[PDB]
Amino acid sequence: MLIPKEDRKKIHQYLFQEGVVVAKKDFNQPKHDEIDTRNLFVIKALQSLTSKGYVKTQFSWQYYYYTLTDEGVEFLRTELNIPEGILPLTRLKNAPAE
Amino acid sequence: GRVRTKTVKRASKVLIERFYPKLTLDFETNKRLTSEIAVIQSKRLRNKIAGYTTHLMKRIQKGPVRGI
Amino acid sequence: AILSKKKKLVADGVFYAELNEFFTRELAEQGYAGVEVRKTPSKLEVIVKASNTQGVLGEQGRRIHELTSLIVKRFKLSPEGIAIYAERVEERGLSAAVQAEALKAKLLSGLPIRRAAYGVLRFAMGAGAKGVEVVISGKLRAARAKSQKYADGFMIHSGQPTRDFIDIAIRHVLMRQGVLGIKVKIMKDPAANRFGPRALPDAVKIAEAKDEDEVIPAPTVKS
Amino acid sequence: GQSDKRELEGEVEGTEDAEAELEAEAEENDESYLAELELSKQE
Amino acid sequence: QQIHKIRITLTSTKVKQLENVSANIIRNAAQYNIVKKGPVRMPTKVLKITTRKTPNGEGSKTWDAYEMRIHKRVIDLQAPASTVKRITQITIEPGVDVEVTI
RNA sequence: GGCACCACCAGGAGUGGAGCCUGCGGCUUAAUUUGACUCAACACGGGGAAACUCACCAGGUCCAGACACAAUAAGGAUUGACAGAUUGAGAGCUCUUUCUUGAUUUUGUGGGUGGUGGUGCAUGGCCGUUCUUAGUUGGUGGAGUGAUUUGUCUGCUUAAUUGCGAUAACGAACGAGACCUUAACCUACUAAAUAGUGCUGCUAGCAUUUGCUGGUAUAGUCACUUCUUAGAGGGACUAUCGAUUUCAAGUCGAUGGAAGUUUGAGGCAAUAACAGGUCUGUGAUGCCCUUAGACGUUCUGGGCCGCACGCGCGCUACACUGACGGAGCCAGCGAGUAUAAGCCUUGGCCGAGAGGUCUGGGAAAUCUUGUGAAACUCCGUCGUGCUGGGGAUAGAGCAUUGUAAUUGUUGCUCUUCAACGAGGAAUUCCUAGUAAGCGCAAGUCAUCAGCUUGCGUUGAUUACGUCCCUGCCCUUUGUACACACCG
Ligand SMILES: [Mg+2]
Ligand SMILES: [Mg+2]
Ligand SMILES: [Mg+2]
Ligand SMILES: [Mg+2]
Ligand SMILES: [Mg+2]
Ligand SMILES: [Mg+2]
Ligand SMILES: [Mg+2]
Ligand SMILES: [Mg+2]
Ligand SMILES: [Mg+2]
Ligand SMILES: [Mg+2]
Ligand SMILES: [Mg+2]
Ligand SMILES: [Mg+2]
Ligand SMILES: [Mg+2]
Ligand SMILES: [Mg+2]
Ligand SMILES: [Mg+2]
Ligand SMILES: [Mg+2]
Ligand SMILES: [Mg+2]
Ligand SMILES: [Mg+2]
Ligand SMILES: [Mg+2]
Ligand SMILES: [Mg+2]
Ligand SMILES: [Mg+2]
Ligand SMILES: [Mg+2]
Ligand SMILES: [Mg+2]
Ligand SMILES: [Mg+2]
Ligand SMILES: [Mg+2]
Ligand SMILES: [Mg+2]
Ligand SMILES: [Mg+2]
Ligand SMILES: [Mg+2]
Ligand SMILES: [Mg+2]
Ligand SMILES: [Mg+2]
Ligand SMILES: [Mg+2]
Ligand SMILES: [Mg+2]
Ligand SMILES: [Mg+2]
Ligand SMILES: [Mg+2]
Ligand SMILES: [Mg+2]
Repeated sequence: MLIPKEDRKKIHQYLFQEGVVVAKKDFNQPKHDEIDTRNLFVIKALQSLTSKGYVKTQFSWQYYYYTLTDEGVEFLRTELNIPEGILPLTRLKNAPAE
Repeated sequence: GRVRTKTVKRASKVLIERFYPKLTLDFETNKRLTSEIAVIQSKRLRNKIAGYTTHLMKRIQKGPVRGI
Repeated sequence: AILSKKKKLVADGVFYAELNEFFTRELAEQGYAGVEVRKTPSKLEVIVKASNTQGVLGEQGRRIHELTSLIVKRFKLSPEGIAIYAERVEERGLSAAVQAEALKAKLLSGLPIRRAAYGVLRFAMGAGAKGVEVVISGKLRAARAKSQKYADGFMIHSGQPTRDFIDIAIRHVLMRQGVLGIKVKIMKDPAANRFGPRALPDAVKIAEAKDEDEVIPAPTVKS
Repeated sequence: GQSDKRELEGEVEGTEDAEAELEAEAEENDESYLAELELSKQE
Repeated sequence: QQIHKIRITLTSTKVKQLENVSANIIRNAAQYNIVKKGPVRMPTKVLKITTRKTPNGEGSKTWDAYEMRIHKRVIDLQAPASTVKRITQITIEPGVDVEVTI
């Protein structure tokens, strides 16, 4: 897929810091309402990430549920050239409740 | 037809062998008695059981009945 | 926005139906039984019942935290407006959903059907079920497909009580040669029911004879 | 299980699976730096 | 903004919890000397959907007839606004939704 | 032997005969996509297709071919592109044309991925059918070496293997019945300004007797729950009395009753089974096929409607128990929206109509709505005549929906005014608020309902019996069948 580097970037800082992404299955949608780029870009950009074992993908009721692997946090640790302060938000150890 | 079933026929004749002195020939009195004697899940079965018990009671006074 | 009463109660049901299937697909490996949506002021409490509440609440509750985020981003909910709790099912043997998912994880491991089928027959009865019947249909090495029923104990079939004391779960099992369909019908004991009727409609319980006392002619006991 | 065997060893092997699990399961119950800040500290 | 004529609208699919919440509010509006009007049983609405049984189009023409009963009750209270809202939290039920209109 | 209006008897309405609607075969076709062929294929795939739907046909785009490699590659791997040509097209599709972007990406290898592509005779699930008929099963005991058998039956009775009863059986389970939903009763409870009423304020018209019809009334800060709504209950259990009967299960009459056909109607529904139908419901599937000149997907246009014919579900009718023309004027089941992508729409004003316009109400017991529906009833015209029955076919014209109406979407106006004068052999549905008419609402739906799913208005004739036909069940029997006569 041909994604501009800048638009692919916004796709990467949404799949990090809130390391889960939800995308409705419509390829011609102008705006996925949470990543200011084409909706098709979001699907195909994360299809590569799940293709390279960085996100699990689940599909239910014409909707994509993307979740970031622990191995994928390390990939964005280096490729994004970001500080080594990790834990996007769903990994911040907010701890459950009993 | 109005053929009573086995769940009402056998359950009614157990009452007579167990509570004959308290029973009577009146359906209305019998209907109230069986609500405190048996645990019936539905109101319709309660009247059905008492209505056949009354028939058996009405038949016992004319002679001996089979199964009681 | 402004939604009619007819269209609002349906939306809550449709939301439940879509949310329930989402857990079945995602938490299939953890014996997902069901979900309860407890609406409350300033919060949307969601109670999920699974055999294993460690797979959902694993590695400092990372998965459940990363799983509630997938629902805020799909239903446009406020991040504080929803709270998810994972609760263990008390009687795992009485849940046909847990028993059907457990059977699939065994059938997919190559275990023989007879050993797998009898593993849920005895597990259901051990938990105290009144009856259980398991049907497995599909193809196994043979080109022709077949179905086998494994009953046990007492089972009711017709009328309303089947909607009250019986829960059912069907799942499709993905095999290398096709699809295996399993049906797990479990009838719970009506005496333990805590919300509906506590007995079958035709169960008549006659009390015992309180008679056989001795009557004395005619005294008066004063107080 | 189309044999007189492997269903014999399906029940005795199947039932010992449950007996091991009811007791195991009845024991299981009786004994019961952030990120967005790093994106704003560019002052 | 003190004592007002206040409407609470109760809608749900199941009547047992609806009458418990309805009776519980009436109970709390009795020991508290608050004049009340209700509950008013609105005519229940039967949402019916009739589909074909066959996923395909083969067999006898057999139909399912699904139903979704909606029961709606409105209760009128004469109390200050602070009192009525806290009553709602006393009688909160997952099945029944509540809307309050002045 | 037994049961059954998907069987018959007595009958009712019919269909088959006509025109037209629609489905099927056939023919035709550039394609007229396809499944289904007795019941259990043929107004069925919720399949009422202008585009989409769409799978077909004639053409035109895109990759939305992830990923590991290898090649190429900054001295630029590649993407977008004005203008002209080309094209159906203001598709940079392609061709002249040099601009722009920059390692996302181009080629080969593997690997994918997507298919309304094939296989429902490889499968899951679902559904239909045997069959909603009344059938099925185990414990102990008896018989047998055994597989098995009795129990599960001569008779009566029931809607019913449902009961009485006979009894090497006794006592039980599933199914049936129980159960659940709905309709009919409650002046007995609980309340209701989103329901109704009497009074009461204020107020109108007509005769004046103080009466009779109304409007108004969300402050009359009234009264009440019969009508309306719905929750807790009550109420029918064949109750009482006559007959028959093995005096048993029951059945038929009366009386009371709201209800005495399981009170009426449904929902659920056993043990197994079918090569029944669906991979054209599924991001349900195994395998096969295809995968860049696609069988993916998209755009444009056509087709699914195409017409010498056979068949099925239906709608109008053939008139006077009627057509028109005025007038009277009564239901129930339901549905309804927002920054949309536009819902139900009263009321006012235009218009012969269809329809248009301006406001307002309603996310609804509040408004549309008492949905003032149609049959129906009254009074007239017509007068047995292919007539004022019938309204195809067609010409000209007016509106609506939609990007788009041509192969007329639908509606309206004038005109043309066809077969049909009650239908052969055959054949369907049906027993009481039933059949038949008669409309209305919901589903499909931008538009289109001669279709279904329901609802109510008017409302019968004739049995309440049988095995004569037909189908199914049971018992006995024969068997060289057991993949079970498709043997
Ligand atoms: Mg039963
Ligand atoms: Mg039943
Ligand atoms: Mg006939
Ligand atoms: Mg006849
Ligand atoms: Mg006709
Ligand atoms: Mg088309
Ligand atoms: Mg097209
Ligand atoms: Mg075609
Ligand atoms: Mg295709
Ligand atoms: Mg099948
Ligand atoms: Mg035996
Ligand atoms: Mg024996
Ligand atoms: Mg039986
Ligand atoms: Mg039963
Ligand atoms: Mg008022
Ligand atoms: Mg007045
Ligand atoms: Mg009934
Ligand atoms: Mg088949
Ligand atoms: Mg076949
Ligand atoms: Mg398919
Ligand atoms: Mg498919
Ligand atoms: Mg579909
Ligand atoms: Mg193509
Ligand atoms: Mg067609
Ligand atoms: Mg044509
Ligand atoms: Mg039909
Ligand atoms: Mg007239
Ligand atoms: Mg109204
Ligand atoms: Mg005409
Ligand atoms: Mg004429
Ligand atoms: Mg016939
Ligand atoms: Mg059309
Ligand atoms: Mg319609
Ligand atoms: Mg149709
Ligand atoms: Mg033989």
